[PDB]
Amino acid sequence: IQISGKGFMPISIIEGDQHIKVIAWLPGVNKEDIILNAVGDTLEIRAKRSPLMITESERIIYSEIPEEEEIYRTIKLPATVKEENASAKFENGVLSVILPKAESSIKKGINIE
Amino acid sequence: IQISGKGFMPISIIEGDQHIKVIAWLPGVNKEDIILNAVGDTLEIRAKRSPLMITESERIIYSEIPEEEEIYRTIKLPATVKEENASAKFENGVLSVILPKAESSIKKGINIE
Amino acid sequence: IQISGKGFMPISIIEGDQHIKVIAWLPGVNKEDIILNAVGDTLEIRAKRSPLMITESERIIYSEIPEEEEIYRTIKLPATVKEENASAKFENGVLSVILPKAESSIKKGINIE
Amino acid sequence: IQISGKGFMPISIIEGDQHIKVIAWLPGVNKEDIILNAVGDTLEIRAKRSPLMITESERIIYSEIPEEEEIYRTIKLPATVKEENASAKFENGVLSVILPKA
Amino acid sequence: IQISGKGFMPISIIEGDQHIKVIAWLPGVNKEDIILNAVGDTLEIRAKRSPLMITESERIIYSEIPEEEEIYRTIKLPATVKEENASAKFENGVLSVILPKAESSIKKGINIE
Amino acid sequence: IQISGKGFMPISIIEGDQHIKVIAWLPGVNKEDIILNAVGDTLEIRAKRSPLMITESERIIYSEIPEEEEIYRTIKLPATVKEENASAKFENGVLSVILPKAESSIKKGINIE
Repeated sequence: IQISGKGFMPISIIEGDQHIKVIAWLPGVNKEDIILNAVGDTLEIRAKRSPLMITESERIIYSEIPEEEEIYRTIKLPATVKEENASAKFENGVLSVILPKAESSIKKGINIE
Repeated sequence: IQISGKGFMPISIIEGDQHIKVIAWLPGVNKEDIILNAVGDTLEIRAKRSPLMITESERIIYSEIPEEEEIYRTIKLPATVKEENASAKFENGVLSVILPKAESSIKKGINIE
Repeated sequence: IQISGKGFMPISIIEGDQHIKVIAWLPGVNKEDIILNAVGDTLEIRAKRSPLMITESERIIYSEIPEEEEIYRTIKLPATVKEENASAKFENGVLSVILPKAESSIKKGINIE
Repeated sequence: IQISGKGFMPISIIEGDQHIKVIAWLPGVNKEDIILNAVGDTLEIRAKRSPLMITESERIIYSEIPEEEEIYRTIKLPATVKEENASAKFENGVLSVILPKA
Repeated sequence: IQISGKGFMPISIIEGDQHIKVIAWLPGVNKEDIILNAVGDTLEIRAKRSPLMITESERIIYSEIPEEEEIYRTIKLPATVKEENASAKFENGVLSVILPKAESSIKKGINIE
Repeated sequence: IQISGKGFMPISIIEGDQHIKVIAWLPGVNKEDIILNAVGDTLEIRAKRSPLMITESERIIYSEIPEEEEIYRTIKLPATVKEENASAKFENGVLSVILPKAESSIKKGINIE
């Protein structure tokens, strides 16, 4: 597999026998500012959060949180997933996207003596 | 100032003339599993998120997200704030706490004599 | 991608999400002296040039124009494309081919609002 | 002879006993977007290839072809030619020009 | 080829003219705790050994045997095999897998002229 | 291309427009001790030469020739070859095998506008 993008964005890939549950923390991002796309065995994520606005009377004295907004990731899945039958959920800034496996190896397996 | 605690939890301190706005990303943490306590000129927040549950049929293959649950911080504010008149907002795993500065903490402008 | 072609290659690869396009210059080559072959995600091109000759009566000052009696290209496309839906156009010594993406690279991603 | 201009435009000057046939590959340029001028013993070829414009949905991922539009040359012929009795041919982006010697 | 998994599990790949015999040591593993899944030109083994049970009076003073239970591998076969017509044997903690080669994988003989 | 094997066995690949004549010095190898097998776009030849026997009165004092007998080379040709129409020649310890290219001989044709 290969990951590509820009911006701090940890992701967790949970493979299954019928899907590949993927988790990714996206705090501060609205529900609509997420353009999610996918096809075959590759995932295309798009996201963006508004900048840290401050009033003229306010002032930033110490902040370790990044500031860049445009952030995305492009993962190349090993097998194909049914994008048409896929779903996703975004709660508490946590994007949980399900990728049902497509014409995957049936992995029927072999009988062992 | 001095920050102390455990885990991963970036925080941004936005000082103001009448209040101290603070931002902290708490993704995957339930709104109820957040203990907000403070008094005088010190802040302490304790948060915890449920473990990444996976079905027995599932299996993790690649996850960069940390796993430790119990995480908190202990910020030592420079001046005094009005905790009784404070507020907090937890949206998209983004805790926005407002700490109005105390009346005695504001710069007593005696002007020229 | 990887491309080896002995003939001069002033070539382009114009990726279109609805359908991929490709533009290269073969001035002086006839429409019949071109063999277009494509399948899956690979392109095979075979053309000619007929190198210039100098008459004994003529006193050719020089010949800056370079050409190979037999030119060729072998491009490995990144994604699949419909060989049957491909459309070749050879005008002004320029072969402008449009190889639609396999299934028009329509893709499919969740909205999550 | 002397060649002067801009861009990439190989030219082949085929001299003869009664004419000076010249060849020049001009792919992508239209037959009308070629201003051919000549007089005495000097040549001037002014051309321009349309830009590699793409639709808003399209995108360029790999193209070694140049991008400049306006291109021309200025060949100083050795002897005099009959510009009034000159002609040219533009087929397959190949501008085949003939100049009967004076 | 590439092998990937976790734990201790030596494997030996025995190529043949009509099959790809593979050997694998799974000591201490029951016959039922082995899900052997093969399709096309790949292999996977889902194994797990029970924990070393000890009586309350017993104590472990020296053991070089690993402790982790979850163990598996992912072998990438060079050619394709007929998994539907494949077999395997597991005797004395030795997994003997029989992988008949596919019709397209068999190499044709050439007589030396 | 990719060469793989064991021992010392220089090989020279002579590609052609209709075949890929290959040369390989196999001194001391009998004509019968040559296993020629190929299919698609790959070649494998297993050769072996008996050890230099010596009489009890003889003695080896200096020999830079290797000793291992089983030697072979598995080459992955860049294109497909018609193994059914292959030929081989072994003269002066030089195995010359002419393999007619299958893809090159078959060729392809598509309409262009």
